[PDB]
Amino acid sequence: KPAVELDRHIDLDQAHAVASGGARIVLAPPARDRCRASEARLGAVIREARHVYGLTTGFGPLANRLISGENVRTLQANLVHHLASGVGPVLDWTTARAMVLARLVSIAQGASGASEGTIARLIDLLNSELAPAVPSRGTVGDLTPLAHMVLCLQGRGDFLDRDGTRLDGAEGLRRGRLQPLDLSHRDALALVNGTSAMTGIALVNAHACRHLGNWAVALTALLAECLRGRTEAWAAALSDLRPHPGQKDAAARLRARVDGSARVVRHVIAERRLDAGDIGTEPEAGQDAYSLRCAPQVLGAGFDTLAWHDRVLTIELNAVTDNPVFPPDGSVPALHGGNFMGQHVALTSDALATAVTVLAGLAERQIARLTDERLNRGLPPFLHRGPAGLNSGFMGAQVTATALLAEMRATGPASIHSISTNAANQDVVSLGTIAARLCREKIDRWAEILAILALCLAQAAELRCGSGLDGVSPAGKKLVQALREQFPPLETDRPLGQEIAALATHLLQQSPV
Amino acid sequence: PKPAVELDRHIDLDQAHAVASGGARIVLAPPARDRCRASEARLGAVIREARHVYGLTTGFGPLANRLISGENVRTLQANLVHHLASGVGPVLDWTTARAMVLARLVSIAQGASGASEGTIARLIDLLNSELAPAVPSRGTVGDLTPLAHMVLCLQGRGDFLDRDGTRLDGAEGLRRGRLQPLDLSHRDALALVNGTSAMTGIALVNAHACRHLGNWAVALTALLAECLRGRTEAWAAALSDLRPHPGQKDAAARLRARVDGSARVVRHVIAERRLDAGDIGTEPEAGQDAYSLRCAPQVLGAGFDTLAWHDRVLTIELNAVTDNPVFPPDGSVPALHGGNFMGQHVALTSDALATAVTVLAGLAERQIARLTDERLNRGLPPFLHRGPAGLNSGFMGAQVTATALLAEMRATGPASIHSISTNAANQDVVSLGTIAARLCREKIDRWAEILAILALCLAQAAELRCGSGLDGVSPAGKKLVQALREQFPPLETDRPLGQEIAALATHLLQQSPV
Amino acid sequence: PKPAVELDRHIDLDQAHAVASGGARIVLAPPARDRCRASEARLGAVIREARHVYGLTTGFGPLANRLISGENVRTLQANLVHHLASGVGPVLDWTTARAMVLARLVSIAQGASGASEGTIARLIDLLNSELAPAVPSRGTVGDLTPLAHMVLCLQGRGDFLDRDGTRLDGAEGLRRGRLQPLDLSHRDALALVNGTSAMTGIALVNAHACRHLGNWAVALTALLAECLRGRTEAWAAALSDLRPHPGQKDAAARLRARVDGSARVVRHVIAERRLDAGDIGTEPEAGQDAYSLRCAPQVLGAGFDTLAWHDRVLTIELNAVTDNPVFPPDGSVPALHGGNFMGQHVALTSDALATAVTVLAGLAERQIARLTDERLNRGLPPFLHRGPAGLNSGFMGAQVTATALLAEMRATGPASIHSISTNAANQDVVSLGTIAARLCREKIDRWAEILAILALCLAQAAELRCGSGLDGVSPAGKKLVQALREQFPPLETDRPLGQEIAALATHLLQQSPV
Ligand SMILES: O=C(O)/C=C/c1ccc(O)cc1
Ligand SMILES: O=C(O)/C=C/c1ccc(O)cc1
Ligand SMILES: O=C(O)/C=C/c1ccc(O)cc1
Repeated sequence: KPAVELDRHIDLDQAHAVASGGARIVLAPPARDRCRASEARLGAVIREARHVYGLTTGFGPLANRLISGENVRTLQANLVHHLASGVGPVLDWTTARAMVLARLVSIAQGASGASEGTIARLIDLLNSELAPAVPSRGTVGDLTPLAHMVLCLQGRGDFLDRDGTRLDGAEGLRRGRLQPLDLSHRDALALVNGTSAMTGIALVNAHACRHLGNWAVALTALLAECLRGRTEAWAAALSDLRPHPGQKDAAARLRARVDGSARVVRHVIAERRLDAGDIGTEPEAGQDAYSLRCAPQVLGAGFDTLAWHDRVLTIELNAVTDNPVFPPDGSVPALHGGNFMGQHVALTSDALATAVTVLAGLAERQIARLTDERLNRGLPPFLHRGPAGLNSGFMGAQVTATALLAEMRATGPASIHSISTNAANQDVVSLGTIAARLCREKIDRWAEILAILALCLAQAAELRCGSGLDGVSPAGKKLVQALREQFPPLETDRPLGQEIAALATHLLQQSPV
Repeated sequence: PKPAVELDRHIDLDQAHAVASGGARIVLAPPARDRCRASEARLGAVIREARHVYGLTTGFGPLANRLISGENVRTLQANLVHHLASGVGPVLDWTTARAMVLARLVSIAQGASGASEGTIARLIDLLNSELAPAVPSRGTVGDLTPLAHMVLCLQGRGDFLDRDGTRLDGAEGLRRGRLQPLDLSHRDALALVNGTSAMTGIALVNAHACRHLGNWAVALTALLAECLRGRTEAWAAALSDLRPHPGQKDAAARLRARVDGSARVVRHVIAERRLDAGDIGTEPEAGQDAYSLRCAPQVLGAGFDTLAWHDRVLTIELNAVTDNPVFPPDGSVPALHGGNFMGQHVALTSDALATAVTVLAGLAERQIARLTDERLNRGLPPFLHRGPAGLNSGFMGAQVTATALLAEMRATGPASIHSISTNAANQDVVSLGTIAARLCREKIDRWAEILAILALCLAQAAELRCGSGLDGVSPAGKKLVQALREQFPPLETDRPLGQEIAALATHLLQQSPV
Repeated sequence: PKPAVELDRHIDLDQAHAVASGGARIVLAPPARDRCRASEARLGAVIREARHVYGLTTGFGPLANRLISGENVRTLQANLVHHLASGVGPVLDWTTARAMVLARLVSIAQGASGASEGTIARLIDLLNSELAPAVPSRGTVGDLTPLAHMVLCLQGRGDFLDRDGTRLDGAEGLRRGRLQPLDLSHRDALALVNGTSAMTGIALVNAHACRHLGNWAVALTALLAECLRGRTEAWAAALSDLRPHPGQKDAAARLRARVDGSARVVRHVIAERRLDAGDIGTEPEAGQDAYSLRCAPQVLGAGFDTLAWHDRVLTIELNAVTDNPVFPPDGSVPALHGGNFMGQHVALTSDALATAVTVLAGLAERQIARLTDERLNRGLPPFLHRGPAGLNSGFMGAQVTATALLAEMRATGPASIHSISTNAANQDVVSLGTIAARLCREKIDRWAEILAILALCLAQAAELRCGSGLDGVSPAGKKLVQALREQFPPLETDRPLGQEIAALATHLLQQSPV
């Protein structure tokens, strides 16, 4: 199993690898040294009785109640207690671990004061096959979910195995070989702080979107091979005229997908010189409908949105979103501010959510065109096999895709719903965790719509080019053959619900390569 | 000596707005003029050779399978403008309409549209005049309809707008502005009715307005701290470094600068204080401010980063060729057919910026709600009234009005998610970018009104807290209040504020506090 | 001989619109005049007895804890109107502003507001004039602000509007309308600045508009069936009886009536046909129409039931007393303090109606989308063009415009869910009913434009299918097309349709196809 050495910076791929259990995690010596130095600084702050939130004060508006050193253990224990008011389905295994990792990366910068033991508890969890069982709702953007995490790590909360099966606190510590979290150093705020939950949810969203984006491209390409699509619309020259990075990338990836294909139309229409005799109505127009012709532009805009989201998220993931914080340079004993305000993830998650809904709509319209006997240039209605009428093929699945898209559209941005709370102390809140969660739901819906499109295209390719897929590009052939290893052709109507669900799960974790 | 913007290949957003607003004249650089002349020649050849090209030898949309004889091209393109002129709704404002014209011009200047010298000159003339075409704001799915209306205007068959929004009939417009009627005899109509000009023009005006409102958001947040004994340590650079989002670092830096020299803010780092047994108890105030002050860098910062992304994308779009079909300058092929007119980029960025604006307007609204609350404003009069309490309510009405404006902003969401297959299913996916840009503009206008209310409240609060002399107020804060007081008197007794709010809002959208 | 509406206690929605639109004068019935005179006296007694009453012996909002001495009440109420005049945004249109005035009047007529005879006369005089107060549309969280602006107008300190929307200053309004300046010396200002008058006025105008648009939605659906050989069995009464929703039953019955006498629709019940062995195979067409025709009763019906609910609630609101405080006519107590001003009823019904309007607008848009599609319109020209195809595109632009208008409608959601605590947390929950009603109105306007496009398309389609003589077309269908053709010529060749769409839309909102 590969290992990710965490020093100061970790990229999104490395983060997902650790969160997903694909890689172990190790704290590099430099990071351990910085953290040990921060641990010492917290010790000094405490010995000096400096006025520091959480060390000598109550919480929120109650910070005006100063606390004596002898009562800090109780203080921080009750912090975790009152914050554990979360409700709703627990975060999935990968996401909960991504949250744990997000808190760890912040701590690794060396300004949180976390003790070596506390850090070890986070590392141990990530190297185990377990995840804390944390409720998904309750935060306005992430004290509540992190408090639940703390309780779990103390053996006072459930754990999740890779399959999602729940284990009680005691069993989790035993099975994962985890030691109970001990906060005797008064470093509880190093664990209950920042934007860890929304950041964890967001990095999982990022990974899923990369794979779905690859599928969106690969299916658009296969669509072209099933409907005699025109490749000139995907020409590099057009990209150069409207140089959006995401568009250029999309167009390039589309051209690569259909390289070697004999099923697409490559002629440049303007090369044709017309004669008087040609004047009249031709069978087909010289350009395709937008679901093919404008794929670079639509996909590209979505890709540029994801690029922005990922740039912002990379900074957030590697930042210290803690409050208070302890300056490594020792300029002041501690700083008090609001780096826990998750507005960055809130806004990027909302923007990505819109992009996902837009790209899902493209896929949905691609299915709608491919299955329409009036628009699919000669293919069977709904790509059925067997006697028509007696069989409807993908007619149900097509409507299901529309249903999934319509549902996605009903939910909008989470960020615009800030409500003054906490006795007006938190008079503005980010709702970033909700934003990231709403984006995740759309991503899941998009995966299902793409799954339906994938199943439709495997059938359409065979109906158009025969089981041998004559004229189909090497990439298209590889994709269909891969699908057919687990999903049989539709020779007669059958229930597709379970296959759609199974395929969607795959699309979210792997690309067509 | 009005400034001049020489257009060649690239033009930045500030230059673009200078031309659209009439602050600068525009000229086509010699290299651009030559590239355009070369493209003009290519179109001529394409037509002479009877090449199969959309709009030159074919119908439009799904009717493109209907080929057209060269003898009827004049009619073909004339009816294109005719059938597309189905727009409705209020006309785009003067600056925005001109921004659309500019956006089409910049695309043409790249030299791949085949536009004739006369056509280009007609666009430049409009931009150098004091006029703007009167074009309906609704009708496009993202921008043939508004552009077709523009064409009719430039032909004297449509109204024009003066800087005030007053309409002039076509003939009067060409006359007053010394504009020659647009002549499409060269069959270059597709150079004018194409691309994402409308949404791009609307968005470039949005970008400019947001820069100014962002500056007011920072300046007012700073003045708020001076009126509520705000703590500056939350805006420390060290915190920005720990969470290095560019927008946040900038917001914090600008906030610190605004209060530089102030004796009204609390600058002590609370952690420097060493506590002893006698300190253990309940203090009057907590050691940190409520989020509307403490988290300003993070909230404003996220908004600024969204605007930064919006502008990066918009800059590329403005300087791109969103035409279809296009005529490659290298001459590799007679023409290319694709979909560079799909405005998904402006659609998604406008929607993202709209959300950011709603979030920042919410911050300003909560700042007003805190400042005017006698239980939260640390000693200031309820609703900052003057005169006997009760008999006077001060800004009580204005405060509720700010909330009402914010609530309305929240009712409208992203435009992009509503794509609907249309044009006989040929345009099965559409961007709705023009709608997206327009919805963002509306929120920007509401944000300006909310900031205007906050500004008027702060001018009053500063005097109530520090005396008419503003003792202890920062140099920047003093200058801002003094400037406001030049046109907006103190509220000594209750009076209608509606007109003043609207007047100030107009100002905030065009100038920053300096 | 201008009709007259005599107000006593109850007025229906039609009478209300008749007065608001100036189609009828308004007179106060003898019993209403007496109830009001008695209430006026009760207000006098409350003041004489120094009863603890909001607005008479107290400040406003959270400032009500500040008690006021009788000698300062004139000033108290004057500043109330002053601080509340913080409205911004475009003014309410002539009819809607008058509807607001009427709403306040009807509440007062119940005799629990204490309004003096003069105050009542000022409202009546305004309604019987050709003017309306010029009132900003934004500023209320749900309607003190718009009503305060109304008060200023009636005192000659605010603008007025003529039927065309042209603005007149305060002096000119009082002069031209032959109105007396409003005098609040009786300390009855709270009888004018109170309740839900603005949202109720906006909503009642919405109700009238929806009735007409609904009639057009039915008429055009029927004409669509005559243009596409629609099957009438889907509109049979038997189906309505099996699923007894009132709105659906009514929709089906109105549809059948519209096509009565038509020889262009298919009336054969498919199940009557017995199939033989040689019938098995693929028929040209399916035995049932697409949903835009087959499910018209169900879709239109659900919208009609929503409007019915909206109207039932609105009727109660219009004829209710939404004031605070109130003076019990039964003399049980001097006054009651509560929250009848909370416009949650109009907020929720406006939001529900807005959704229904968007759904029905969607139906019309899809009907246009089907009718103009050569692959779906059963033999009609692509986009219903005349003249050579390609060279002409007909309604291709208008069809896209319809889609764009619908997409914009969808971007805005319910206003009610955005309640934000305001007024120093005193108004911790607000209705936003005024905003809700306004958002619904905008959707209604978009719906009218979409229906206008459909109407123009259908007139053309009817002539293309049945010839200029409309052979086989029902009497109702013929009347509608002929009526349209008196003002809107056929589209024999492509031409700008924007102005015609807008003109027709204006007509559809005020008159039904009869
Ligand atoms: O203002 C802060 O830094 C603290 C906020 C807070 C709000 C609710 C809690 O349950 C804990 C902390
Ligand atoms: O597919 C295209 O390139 C053309 C689309 C189009 C749609 C509606 C119009 O009115 C004109 C062009
Ligand atoms: O609570 C009330 O009845 C008064 C509310 C109110 C709020 C804002 C105003 O400007 C006037 C009255």
